[PDB]
Amino acid sequence: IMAMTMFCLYKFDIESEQYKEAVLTMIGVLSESSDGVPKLTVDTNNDLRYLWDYVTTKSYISALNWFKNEFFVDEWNIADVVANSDNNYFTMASERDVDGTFKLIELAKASKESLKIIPLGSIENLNYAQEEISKSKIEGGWILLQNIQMSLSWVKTYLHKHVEETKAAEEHEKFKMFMTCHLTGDKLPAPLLQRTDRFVYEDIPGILDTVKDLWGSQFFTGKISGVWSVYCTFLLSWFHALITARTRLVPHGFSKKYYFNDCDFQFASVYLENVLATNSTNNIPWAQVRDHIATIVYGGKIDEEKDLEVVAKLCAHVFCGSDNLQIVPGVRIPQPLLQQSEEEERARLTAILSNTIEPADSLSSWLQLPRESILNYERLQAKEVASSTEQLLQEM
Amino acid sequence: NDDLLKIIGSGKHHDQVSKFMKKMFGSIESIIFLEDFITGVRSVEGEVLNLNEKIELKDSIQAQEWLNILDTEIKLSVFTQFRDCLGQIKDGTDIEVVVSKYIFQAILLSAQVMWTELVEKCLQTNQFSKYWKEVDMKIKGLLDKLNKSSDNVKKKIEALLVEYLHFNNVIGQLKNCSTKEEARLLWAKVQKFYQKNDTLDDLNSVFISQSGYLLQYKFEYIGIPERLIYTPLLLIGFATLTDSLHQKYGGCFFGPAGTGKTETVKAFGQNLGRVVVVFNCDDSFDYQVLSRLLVGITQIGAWGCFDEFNRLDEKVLSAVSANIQQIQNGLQVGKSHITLLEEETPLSPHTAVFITLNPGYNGRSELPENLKKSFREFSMKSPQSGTIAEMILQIMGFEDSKSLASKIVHFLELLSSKCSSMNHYHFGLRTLKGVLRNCSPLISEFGEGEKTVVESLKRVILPSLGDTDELVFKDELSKIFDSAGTPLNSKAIVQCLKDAGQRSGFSMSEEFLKKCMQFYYMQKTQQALILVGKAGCGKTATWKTVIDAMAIFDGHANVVYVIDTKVLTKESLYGSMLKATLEWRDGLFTSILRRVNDDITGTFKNSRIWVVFDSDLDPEYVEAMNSVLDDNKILTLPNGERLPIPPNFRILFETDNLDHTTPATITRCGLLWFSTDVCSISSKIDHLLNKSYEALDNKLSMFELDKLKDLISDSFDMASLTNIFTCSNDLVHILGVRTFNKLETAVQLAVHLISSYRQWFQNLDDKSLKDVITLLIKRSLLYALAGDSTGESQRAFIQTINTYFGHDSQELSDYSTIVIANDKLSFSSFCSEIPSVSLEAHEVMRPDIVIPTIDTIKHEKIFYDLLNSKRGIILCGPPGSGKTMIMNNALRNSSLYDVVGINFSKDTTTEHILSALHRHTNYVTTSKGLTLLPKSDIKNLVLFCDEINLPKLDKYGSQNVVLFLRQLMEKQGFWKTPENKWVTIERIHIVGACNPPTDPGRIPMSERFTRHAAILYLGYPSGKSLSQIYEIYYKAIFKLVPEFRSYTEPFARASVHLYNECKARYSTGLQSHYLFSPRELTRLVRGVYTAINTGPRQTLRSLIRLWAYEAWRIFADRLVGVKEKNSFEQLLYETVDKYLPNQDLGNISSTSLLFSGLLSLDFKEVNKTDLVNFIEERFKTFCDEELEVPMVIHESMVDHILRIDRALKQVQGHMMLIGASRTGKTILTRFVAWLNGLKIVQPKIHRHSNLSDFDMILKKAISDCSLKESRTCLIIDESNILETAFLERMNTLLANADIPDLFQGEEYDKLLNNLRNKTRSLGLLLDTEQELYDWFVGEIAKNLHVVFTICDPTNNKSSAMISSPALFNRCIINWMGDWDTKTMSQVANNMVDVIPMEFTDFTIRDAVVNILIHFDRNFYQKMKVGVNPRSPGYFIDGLRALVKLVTAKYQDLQENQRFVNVGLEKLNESVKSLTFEKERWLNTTKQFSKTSQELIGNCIISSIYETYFGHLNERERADMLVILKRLLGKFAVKYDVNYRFIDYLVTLDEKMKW
Ligand SMILES: Nc1ncnc2c1ncn2[C@@H]1O[C@H](COP(=O)(O)OP(=O)(O)OP(=O)(O)O)[C@@H](O)[C@H]1O
Ligand SMILES: [Mg+2]
Repeated sequence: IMAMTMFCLYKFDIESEQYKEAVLTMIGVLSESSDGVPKLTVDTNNDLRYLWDYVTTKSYISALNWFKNEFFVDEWNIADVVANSDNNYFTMASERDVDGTFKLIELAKASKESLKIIPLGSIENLNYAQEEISKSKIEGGWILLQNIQMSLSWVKTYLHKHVEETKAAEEHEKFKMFMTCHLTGDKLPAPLLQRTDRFVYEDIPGILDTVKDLWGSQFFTGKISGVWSVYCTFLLSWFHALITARTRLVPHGFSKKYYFNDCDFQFASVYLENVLATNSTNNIPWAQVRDHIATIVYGGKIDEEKDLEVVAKLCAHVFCGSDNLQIVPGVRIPQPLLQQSEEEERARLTAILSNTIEPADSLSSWLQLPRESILNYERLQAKEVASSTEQLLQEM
Repeated sequence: NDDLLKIIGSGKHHDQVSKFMKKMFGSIESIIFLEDFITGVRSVEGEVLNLNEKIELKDSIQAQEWLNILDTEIKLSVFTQFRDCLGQIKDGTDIEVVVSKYIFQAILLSAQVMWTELVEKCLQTNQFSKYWKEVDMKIKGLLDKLNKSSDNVKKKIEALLVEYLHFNNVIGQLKNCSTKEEARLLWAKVQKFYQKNDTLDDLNSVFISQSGYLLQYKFEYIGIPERLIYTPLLLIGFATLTDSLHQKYGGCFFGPAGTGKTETVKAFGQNLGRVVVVFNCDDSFDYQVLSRLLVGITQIGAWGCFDEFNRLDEKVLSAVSANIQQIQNGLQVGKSHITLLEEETPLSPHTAVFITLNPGYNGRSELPENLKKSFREFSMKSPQSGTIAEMILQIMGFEDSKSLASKIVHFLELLSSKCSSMNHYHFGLRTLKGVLRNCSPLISEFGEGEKTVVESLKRVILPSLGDTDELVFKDELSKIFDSAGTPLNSKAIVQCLKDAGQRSGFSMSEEFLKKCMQFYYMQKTQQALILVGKAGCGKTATWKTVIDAMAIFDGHANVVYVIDTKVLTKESLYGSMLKATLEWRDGLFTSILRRVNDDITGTFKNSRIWVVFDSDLDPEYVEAMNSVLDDNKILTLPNGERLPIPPNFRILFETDNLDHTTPATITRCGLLWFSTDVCSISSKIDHLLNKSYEALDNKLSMFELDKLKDLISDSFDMASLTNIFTCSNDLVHILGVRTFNKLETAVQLAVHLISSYRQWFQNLDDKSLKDVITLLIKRSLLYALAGDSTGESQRAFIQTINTYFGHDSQELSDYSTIVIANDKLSFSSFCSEIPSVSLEAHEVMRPDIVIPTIDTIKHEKIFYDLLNSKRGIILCGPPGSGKTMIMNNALRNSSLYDVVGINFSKDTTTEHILSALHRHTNYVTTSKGLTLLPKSDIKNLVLFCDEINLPKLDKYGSQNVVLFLRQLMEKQGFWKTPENKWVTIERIHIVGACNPPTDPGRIPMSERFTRHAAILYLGYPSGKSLSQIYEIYYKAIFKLVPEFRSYTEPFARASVHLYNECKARYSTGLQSHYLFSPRELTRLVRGVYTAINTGPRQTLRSLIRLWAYEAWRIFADRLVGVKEKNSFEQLLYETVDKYLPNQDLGNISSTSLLFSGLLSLDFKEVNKTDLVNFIEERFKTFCDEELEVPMVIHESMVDHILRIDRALKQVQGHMMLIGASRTGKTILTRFVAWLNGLKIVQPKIHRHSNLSDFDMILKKAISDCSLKESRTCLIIDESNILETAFLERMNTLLANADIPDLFQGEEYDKLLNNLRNKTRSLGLLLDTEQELYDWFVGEIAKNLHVVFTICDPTNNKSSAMISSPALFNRCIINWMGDWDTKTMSQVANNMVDVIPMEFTDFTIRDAVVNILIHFDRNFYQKMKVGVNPRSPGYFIDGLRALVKLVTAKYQDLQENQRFVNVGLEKLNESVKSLTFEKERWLNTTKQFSKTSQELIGNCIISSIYETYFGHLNERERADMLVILKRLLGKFAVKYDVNYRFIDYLVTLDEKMKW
């Protein structure tokens, strides 16, 4: 929105009047205000002639990013921003789908180390927290305050005064405090917010990448279950990464934004350990595995009947499957071999991830929803950016 | 603490602990002893549990010690009763045997364990059918046992039935499975109750499996609770709860209210032998108590449910939510001890927290963030009904329960898709539970077959359907299932219904029989009945007919109580409690029940009691009775009690709409929708006639009666009238009422008009007789259909009547009348004869003066005729149309009726009506009607309710004051608000005037009230009658100037011309207050008289100017701006030239004609020079004597002083001044009031002022005006009106001249006493109570004078002032909205009168003032937006800044010029080498003249910065400065080009300090 706006804020004063109505009749096409073909002159404008080519090719995401490239700016990486920034405080909000907690780990590792993750949980965590805060500034270590919004009542009393009083934090050793927020969620005090630097973690992982990230930790748990189980834990890895991928695509996709957690995976895997623990190793237990995953574990938060069918139809494909599953078009998962090596099978199932590379059309090929729905969605988020910019121009 | 102390204290007794157990256990109510020994405990349900070991007690034993043993033994005792029982059933024992000896909790668990065991093996063998019948038989066996059982064990069987149905249902489902895998899937979803045949610790022996997860049954007593029917949905909820608990997480379900989320958590507990503690959150619930209970739950290891957690207050919610985290975080980790409420308390791992989340207006609620990773949220949904339906059918006596449940649901579901979407239609399960509930008595009549279901569908669903949907029901009912041909109770009721209606007057039509049948069948089943329909549908007729037919058929009498629901308050009706003394008095609804319940002294047992609510029904009132509408059938008091209602006592609701009521309220009651009127137009008439004839029998001989009823029948036939009523619709009706309800108006009139001429029907010609009849009937028919019509339409309809009636029959004329002789019986038809009026000068304005017109007589006759009928009248029409006078003069004349005037305001109460009646009415306690309320004198009384469409309506939208009148009109008696008894009003009439409700201020009236009124729309007259009427007005006042008696007509024609033109030129399209009527004319004519009656003998040039003055004050003072104001100047000129052609007139503008009685003893035109000087000498005096404030007396102000003066002189003097701000409107008012010798009262309001404060301010000012003869002038500013009511009080003080409320009850009696004292002191005793009050009010009207000062009429609160009718009509609106350029210059000049200045280029003073005006004109023109709300203020303060700044700068310029002159004398004394440069210092000396040139214009800029700039932007200031500098450039004033506001007024010492 700020791209398209600032582009028109510059070029309307700088370029021709014929330029003005041409680009505006284009921004009108991206929005549902109007549809037209702009005024066309041989060699008259070439950058503008290149833009309409994006809009006429029904390619929406491309035409929206056009205005970003036209700024000719290095779009600053949270690291660069932090490095430039000259304050010991930062609040980075983000959507509930992701958390930049793990981005901060690699940000600290690559420069200055000193990573300290601090959950604000109960009295103990806030109480330990306030102790680790006063000591880290003297030490100069980095600190993170995970999900403050929940512990907020405390913020207005202890943190609001504490951060305000600490003008000696400038005097104190190189130290940097970070706080994670959620944009959809409890509203932070404005005065504390204005004092502290702000970032939005907008970095969304691909399906395959999230599968690899789910499966990655799973080896840390040890070994307590069958070799066969690791196959079901692999199945769930794909499943969870497939519904999370669907969560963002709405309305086309899911009816509302639903949030699914690492808690949802945990409650699902717990049920899986339990079904394999209470049944024989025969594959056929599969029937009530789907029902319980699709209606209690994940279908719990779902309230709309439309969407409850979608979670079920995902379980239909991810869980029931004899000999070959074929989660995605390219990748087939075969059921455990007779050799029954549990160490081999981990490595085999990791290898199947390393073999595949996520296609261009992933959201339509992998999430079995149609291509025409994805375009419908691309069109709508285009319309939202284009609208809000026109609104902004006329307001000033 | 307090309860606990009672237990430690009550130890001696022991038995007194049983009270407190109910709390600390939840299941049990009281404990059983053998005194030394505890034999057992009994539950809140009534079930008796006996322990294994009776616990021994001694006196010196502690409660804590003995009770702790009981908790342990109570659980053990349940295991014992469980194993004992389980073992029995295992040994092939019929369940009917077991029930009689084992507690429910035990038997339930035993069933579950054996069931589970028996089905577990049955999955392997697939022997389902063998086990199924087996189970099915136990079900039937239990059912028949129940019918013959003791109420206590009746609970136990029913509770078990819920379970056995579950058993068989699951087995049947299992029989049906395609394969064995299918069966193992279904079985996994179910709650399977296992026992360990392995092990010790028996309390821990029973466990429960579901979805693979296990959960140990704790052995707590549950008693015998109401067990929820098992649904798939219920199991899924159980399954989510078990899935959360298994992983040590909290259970949480969100969803819409009525989805049973807490009931689930209660049940999920029970299934596992746990009594869940439910916290109803935010029912004004303390945090301190909850914090205690949370510690107890973590110690005792119980389950807590937060019932509607969402509803907590943010401070509480934070605190609670944080605590809950401790518990759930303690569990997930498993910490042995956790800290909460800042103390170390231990945590049982059996503990769980459950949260139910009702949705807000915004959405389905959420858990606080911290709780999100501690709980598991789930979505409760209403149960798909089919499953509930089947079980319910199973319990009653099934037949085929599966087919009915599928079929009923399909049909209900089908109706929903196939009927119209109508508001009150509910085809939700609530509805099928109701069909099913209604089914049980029905089964008794017929069968446990579909046919009984079919009938119950049409018993419930059909009475609420409307004609289109009524077939859809019938079409799809037969489409889904066909049952039978013939109905029971078909003949017997029907002849009892026909016989009741023949007696009542009614006609048994298709529909009237139908809705009578629908009703009869419903009272049977339903105890609360609703009747919904249009006003005049037939409801009162339906129920009054059916109820009457039941006393014929049963032999049971009825006792009906018809109460208007919304006339009385919730406190007047249910029971009102007083906050401090807590004194409880009965009410109305509750007090009539105490006759039946508390003391059935006479016969109530064999009687049927019906309490009818005739008024509109709303949530607040039904919610206060919802418990009677519930399955409870008991009344719950606000404080003190529950009163149970018998089966005789039925509550009916007749109303016109439902919009307000909740779907929950409908579905508890039986709803009877009246799609259309029960009865035919004709049939209505028929009944109406006969109803009218019965009244006459009491006052007319049978011979007379027999003959007159014969006449009516042969004169009017239905065939003719049918077209007449049809044509009635093709007509524009003011105050619209439907044809059908207008009928009573015809027949009641018609019969009275014929009973009028009864004597002349003895000897008159039989052909001629018919002509008298037909004429009357054609007349009465006209006003009843077209009376509320334009009359332009009446005339048109008159021909329409004539058309459709027989051609030969006496035709109707506009003014057609029947006439008989003064001294001899005669007969002839003549119309329009008028008595001729001559009135003296003094008579001219009087609240009771009528100059009769062809039309005044026409209306006054019809108006009087309707009252003879005694039908209520609504005179609807424009303001000044004469609706009040026509009503008043027709009755001020006759001996029969006596009028009583009530004015209604936006918020008037039903008590004000009563208090106004009490003044002219006397209650008599005659045993004939019990209490009655006739008039205080023998002959008939008429309430005149003026502005009847003014009182406002409940937020629901229901005006009670109107419903009260409706009560009086229809019921003829009302219920006493405090004393609670029926008083039947005798011989009292209701008449009302209202404005068209298309007019602003006006409220739409309920058809249920206007149905009992005859409506006559009276409009404005002619423009040629108006000319004629005011001729007679001028004729009367020109008795005082007989030399111009020939001038009355062109004055009357001119006045009317001026009126017609003002009304045309200045409309409500330009300004809202531009509203003219013949009241203006009357204002003008009287305004003219008062000038004459107190003026010098008059020349023709005088009188036209006298007339012109009043013309200005009446028509043009209200005019805004100048384009319109000048338009009137030209109009006034145009009118005199057209009607009074003279060359003797002068300047007719208001500024040039100034008339006053301040200078002369006689009201005369005064000299401008003579007046200004007179004001000047009196203002100094007023300035000296009163508050010291100096001002400039200017041309506008003199004109305005006279305007206020005239206002404050007239009997009723109300002027509202519209002056922007600082115009001086408040100061002039104080002045002119002081000249007139008025006490100036100004309400001392403030932010923390109550209505009571203002009430006091008002009351005093009123009491002083009458009982002290004070003569006060009340100045009310727009700021003083803090609420709606404050302005309403001001209205009551102008529409009437008293505020009723201030003096009521005892304070009425004290006023009344004091009134008699002063009246006699003055020397007049007044015969009656009415004679007294009218002195009081009249005294106020002439001594209290209200002036309003509103600044921005654009403001919505100040708009409401001008809007208010009371204020608009009785105030003189006056406009001062802006200072004109001339008045600005006048004021500017006198402020810069002080002359520091010296000669400049070009006048110097003249230039300065012209700049400031041109700056103020440019400031508001550039900066301010919006249309002319704001005016000269900064201008005054900008001039005041300049004066202070020039004086400060010129005295400092002359001070520095004196500092260089003193240095000039000192250097000349000395004269060496450098000092002659110092002498040269004439550059500075030369410089001074240039410095002084610019200081006047520099002060201009500095003053403008201080005043105009303070609130302007960086750029806004700079830009105005340029416009100021270029204004300084046009005018020959010099300014500094390099000028800086900071450096010019800030000093470096101060700039540093800041
Ligand atoms: N069968 C009938 N024959 C003749 N007239 C009838 C018949 N039924 C009803 N009426 C007329 O209609 C009127 C019915 O009164 P009712 O109070 O039922 O109307 P309503 O719809 O309840 O009005 P509201 O809603 O304002 O109470 C009666 O006065 C009567 O004149
Ligand atoms: Mg009625």
